[PDB]
Amino acid sequence: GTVDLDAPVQKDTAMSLVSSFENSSTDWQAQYGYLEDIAAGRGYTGGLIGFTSGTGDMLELVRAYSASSPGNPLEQYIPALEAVNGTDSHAGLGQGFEQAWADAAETSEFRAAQDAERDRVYFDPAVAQGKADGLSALGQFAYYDTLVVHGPGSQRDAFGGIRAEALSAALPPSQGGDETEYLEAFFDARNVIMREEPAHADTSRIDTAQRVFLQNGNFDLERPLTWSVYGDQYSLN
Ligand SMILES: N[C@@H]1[C@@H](O)[C@H](O[C@@H]2O[C@H](CO)[C@@H](O[C@@H]3O[C@H](CO)[C@@H](O)[C@H](O)[C@H]3N)[C@H](O)[C@H]2N)[C@@H](CO)O[C@H]1O
Ligand SMILES: N[C@@H]1[C@@H](O)[C@H](O[C@@H]2O[C@H](CO)[C@@H](O)[C@H](O)[C@H]2N)[C@@H](CO)O[C@H]1O
Repeated sequence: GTVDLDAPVQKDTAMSLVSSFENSSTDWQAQYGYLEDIAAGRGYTGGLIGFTSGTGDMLELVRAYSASSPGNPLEQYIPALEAVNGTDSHAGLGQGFEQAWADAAETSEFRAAQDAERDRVYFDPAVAQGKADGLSALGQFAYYDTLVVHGPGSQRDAFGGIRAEALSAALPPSQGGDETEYLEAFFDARNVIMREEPAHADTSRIDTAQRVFLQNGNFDLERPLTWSVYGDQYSLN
């Protein structure tokens, strides 16, 4: 490879790939207002990368939004988000919270808060670890999508654990290993974890997208790209 995932065109391409996986649309800027309980046990899932009320990151996002934009319509729901954190309960939230999310998503400031939380927790750590492992943009993207779905952490079902399992099977480029063999190992490790949860059992984001880019040798993740997820085809010129 020759460019990292954080280059401006590659980053935009990354956001469109993840929106195709999360919302079945390459129009990633239409997804800041997404808010749904997809009934997989995480409560509400919201925004560009599926921040959730069950796992702490929706809370972190709304707190940061409230620091940067006092009095916004989500701030009053901070106590409820604190209370349901760690559970999939909607208690204290409901239609008023769903409407306040919709309202906040029309503003620059909420969109900026989502961008910041995405970059601090998920995207910039994927890029930094990819580069430390000697990976191309496509490798960096493999790490980013893993962080989006599985989150950070060293547990076997989080990004750090998936990466540890890959490293046990294949050396990364930074240690002399071949990138293709490393990413095939990484995708194999990730698919094991995906298949352990019924909501993640469909691995097409890997098998008919990421693996395709690797097969094509598209290490810089350059356009034009074509891929499928959930049996639907997508293209980015
Ligand atoms: N065109 C539909 C096709 O969209 C659909 O597939 C479903 O699409 C959903 C939106 O992308 C997707 O939901 C996301 O799932 C991920 C994986 O858990 C979550 O992280 C997101 O929060 C969800 N929004 C479904 O998983 C996916 N099955 C399909 C119906 O099955 O039919 C086509 O006609
Ligand atoms: N958006 C969630 C994401 O939060 C979650 O991953 C967890 O994130 C926690 C806080 O960021 C972290 O402490 C924990 O170790 C992660 N596994 C994943 C997986 O539950 O789901 C995403 O939808």
